[PDB]
Amino acid sequence: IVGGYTCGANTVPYQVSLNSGYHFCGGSLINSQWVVSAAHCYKSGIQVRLGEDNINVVEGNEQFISASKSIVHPSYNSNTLNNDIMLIKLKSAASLNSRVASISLPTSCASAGTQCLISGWGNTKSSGTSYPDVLKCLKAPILSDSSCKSASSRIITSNMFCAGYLEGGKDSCQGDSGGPVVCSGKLQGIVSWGSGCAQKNKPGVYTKVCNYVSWIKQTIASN
Ligand SMILES: COC(=O)[C@H](Cc1cccc(C(=N)N)c1)NC(=O)CNS(=O)(=O)c1ccc(C)cc1
Ligand SMILES: [Ca+2]
Repeated sequence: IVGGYTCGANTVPYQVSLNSGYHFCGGSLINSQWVVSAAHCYKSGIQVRLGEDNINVVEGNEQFISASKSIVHPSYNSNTLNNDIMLIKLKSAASLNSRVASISLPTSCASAGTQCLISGWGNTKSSGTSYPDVLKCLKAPILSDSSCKSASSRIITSNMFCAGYLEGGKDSCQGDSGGPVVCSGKLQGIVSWGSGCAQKNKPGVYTKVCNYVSWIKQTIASN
């Protein structure tokens, strides 16, 4: 997260860290046994870490649970990042409490101009590298498709939306992938991609979760 602020320990209870010996992506707890993340974060031997703030210090509220199954969207295209969403099932159900809680799926798509909360342990510099140990937060509005279908160099399908600032300076970044974008109290997006970080006229692109609710519900009901 570039240009954000320190969230504060466990203030984003649904945020998860995907660990394969080190933190490599974020995710969101949607219920006691399922996590939603980005398909491009797929990897074998994933351990889900809940109740995290400082990912390098055991603080007492963590829950480490291995993944038993990973399901990448059936139409994921790794070249265009279309349908960049994946479901991860935990080997055992997490214990939900004040510091570990699920985030609700949307019933309608968020409107342009709506302010959202993006969080993650990703790079905090637009130029160079510096990874934080504690969770960072960013307030960012959803931009009109017009505002980036002309700003984005790659293809922006109807399964993505842009959020951020055209002036640059504030944006999600490497290591934030798979993380949540929450607007109106529901999970509206997944950190997917962008051109560099916090670059002018290059806002972040996010997976539009509202278009995947049917698939998510059907999958979790049968797995
Ligand atoms: C990979 O290194 C990076 O600095 C960022 C990471 C990132 C991830 C998720 C969201 C954002 C964001 N800005 N909101 C940034 N991505 C890039 O810079 C990728 N752009 S790219 O133009 O470098 C590119 C595009 C396609 C391929 C195969 C490889 C590289
Ligand atoms: Ca910790």
